[PDB]
Amino acid sequence: PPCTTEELSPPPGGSLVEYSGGSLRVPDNPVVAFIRGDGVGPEVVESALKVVDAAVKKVYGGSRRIVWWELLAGHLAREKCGELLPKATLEGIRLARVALKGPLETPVGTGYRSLNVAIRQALDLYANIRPVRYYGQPAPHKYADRVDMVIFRENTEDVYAGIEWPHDSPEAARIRRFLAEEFGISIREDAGIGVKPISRFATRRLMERALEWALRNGNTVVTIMHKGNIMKYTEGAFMRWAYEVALEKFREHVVTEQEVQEKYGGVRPEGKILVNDRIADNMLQQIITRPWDYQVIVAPNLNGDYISDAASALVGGIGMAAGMNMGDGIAVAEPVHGTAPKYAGKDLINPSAEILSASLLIGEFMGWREVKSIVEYAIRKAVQSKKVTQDLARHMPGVQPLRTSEYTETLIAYIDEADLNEVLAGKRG
Amino acid sequence: CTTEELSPPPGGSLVEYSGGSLRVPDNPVVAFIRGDGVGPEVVESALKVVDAAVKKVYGGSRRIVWWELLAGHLAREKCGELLPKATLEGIRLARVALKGPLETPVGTGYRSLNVAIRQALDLYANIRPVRYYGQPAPHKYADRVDMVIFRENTEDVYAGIEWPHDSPEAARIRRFLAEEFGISIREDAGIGVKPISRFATRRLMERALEWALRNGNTVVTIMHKGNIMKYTEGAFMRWAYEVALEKFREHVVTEQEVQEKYGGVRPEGKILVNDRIADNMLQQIITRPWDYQVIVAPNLNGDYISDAASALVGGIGMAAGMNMGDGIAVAEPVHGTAPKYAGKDLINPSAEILSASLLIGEFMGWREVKSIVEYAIRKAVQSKKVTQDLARHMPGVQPLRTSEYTETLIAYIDEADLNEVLA
Repeated sequence: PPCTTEELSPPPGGSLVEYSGGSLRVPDNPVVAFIRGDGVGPEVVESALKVVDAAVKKVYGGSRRIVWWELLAGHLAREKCGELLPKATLEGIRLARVALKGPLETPVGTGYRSLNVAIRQALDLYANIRPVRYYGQPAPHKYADRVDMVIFRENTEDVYAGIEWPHDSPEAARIRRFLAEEFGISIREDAGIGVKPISRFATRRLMERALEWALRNGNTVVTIMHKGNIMKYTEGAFMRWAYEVALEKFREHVVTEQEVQEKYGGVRPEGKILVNDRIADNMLQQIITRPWDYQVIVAPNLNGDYISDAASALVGGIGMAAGMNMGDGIAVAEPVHGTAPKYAGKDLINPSAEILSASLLIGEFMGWREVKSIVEYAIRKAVQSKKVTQDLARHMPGVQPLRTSEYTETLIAYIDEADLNEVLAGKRG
Repeated sequence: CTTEELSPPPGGSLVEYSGGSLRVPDNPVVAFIRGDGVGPEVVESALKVVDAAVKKVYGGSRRIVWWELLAGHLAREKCGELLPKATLEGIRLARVALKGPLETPVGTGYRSLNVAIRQALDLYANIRPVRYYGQPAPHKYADRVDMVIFRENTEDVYAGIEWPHDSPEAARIRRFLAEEFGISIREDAGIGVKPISRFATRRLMERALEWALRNGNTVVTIMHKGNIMKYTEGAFMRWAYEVALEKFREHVVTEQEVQEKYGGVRPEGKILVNDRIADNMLQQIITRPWDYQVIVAPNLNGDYISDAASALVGGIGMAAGMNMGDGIAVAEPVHGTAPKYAGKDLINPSAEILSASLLIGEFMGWREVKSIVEYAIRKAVQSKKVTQDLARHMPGVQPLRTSEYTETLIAYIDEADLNEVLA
């Protein structure tokens, strides 16, 4: 693994994924960067590589294969390179355009998971994508099986921009003074102050990727989650700008709820994606009450975070939550969960989240749809056969849980002995 | 319709708040508003169900003097103005009131009339209890959802401080931030301001703690997103803990103290005060409902967590709540006017009823009333005797029009083994 730029060298037998025009060009022997990360990262990452390779080999008869290229970040970069996040790692991802990473440990004294943030910002990975699916595991939601969503979250603005000042700082006092004198606005002297920005530019690019995802996956509904009745010029504007870019650039593929009832017989015109919106609080209540009415959810930073987390709790998949941050022609997949130190190196951790992150990177972003299908099948199969790691064996009395390595081997056996005839029913290209 | 045109009805001995405690007679005056939309109906049902319950649990040594007030459409037709100055001070005097959902005043300067009301009386605490009444729910653990959300309802994102992206005001603050604070905001971005004060946080937390002590709650959880908004949500959390240890030391313990000074188990005689990142909190009421009771949060988070919990127990339509200030409180349902059901004798009145119960049984100390009100509602559910809103989820069950359902609850209240309903 590389510590410097000159050391950057994609492994033998692979070709770089390319981004020309507005499309990703994926060779059959694509170089894909991977970062082991910290805590359970190495374990779950190595599990993901094995499961995906078996998946790739199985569905494409060996004509395709990933050439994994290791890059370093976290404890392994500190140990080998003397630093947590070498420039060479960021340059490497930008070169490969696609990478799988394990969770990273947050440097003491820095802003939350700052390393993930530094990576996302350096590569302009503005879209956070969190799919939430049910794999048959025990869940607290009676309608867990009816939860099949994907959250497209704007990941650069909102209160996450970090614009805020302590209540007793001179800056805050200055801002309070400016607000009263210039706008006659009164804010208590003992109030902390935060600023919430939402832009047309960030909203449009996010909505566009979401609409493209919908077309790619054949989704029939895209929902804008916002609290526009309270925050009119931030969240309301977000909703407004998202609707606009939809009609402006996807006019022939979309229809709003208004147009559905108005211009049509209140019925769905086939081939058209319904683009609607829901006030955030109502949205939370509806995924709980009628999850089947929702598929793709578009939201600004904070609402996106809350809605995807709640959804994962409903399907019993908090620990299996997969994710990916995408920019233009570039993406980095990673599980939602952290480094889980209490399980690090014990061969006990559930690798599903990291595996599904890989599946998300290769099956969706890279287009190898069949890979995703065979992977989700193997997982759903393992859960049904109760061949799972201890976290899932919680609601399975009598079940002898599997170690990480054994769960990996179990998924690979389901992949190899799988009947593609039906497993790949209506998905190909 | 005016300040002088209204006066306390005969027999009512106005509820009075003095010193550090409320004081209510046995014939108190409790203001009330029919509101509008399905309001009139629901408020009606609430009135009778309450009295019935009141006469049953107290034999007859107690009664409420319902003093009517106007707001909404039934004030626009008699007073000319939606919210008459009387209806407000008529509440400030009564100290306690019940109301239906008012209509959104199109063309005015307010989001809703409830805002003007709460702002006028300084009802800074939005209290939403969430309980399961046996109805069909999406949550496998609906029955384990028994919480009350104390939501700061005057600050945060709800203060309405924001500016359109293309407004000259936006441009001024944008240039002000970049120049004096090196902060650059995109020219095409709307800008909102989020304020969280020590003052507002403290009084909300104190009200929550007193509520816990008064009602025997053993857990008070602070919901915040302090890892992202350190100076607003994070400060909110720090200030909540701060006033807890400062004015309720003897009655509370932190999770850290539980671990270091106890075998990792909460001392039974003390209230556990802990905190949960907003995301974790949303997940936890879904995964471990039974580990939470009283939830304290800023305006937005409080709105979200209470709304989610209500959906879990299948009680979206019957979510009750009240706004409380210093010695004064106005209770009402969360749901709106729902015009599509106005005057059609169909809307579920449980929310309005549960609001009165929250007002009389909780705020006014008449606990017995709450006990029997909930007993009846749960009895109705465990008998398929409910309005259409819930019937649609019960195979074969016939929708008992609002009126029918109202009588059923009262019928259950009259005939009841009070000696066992209470324990």
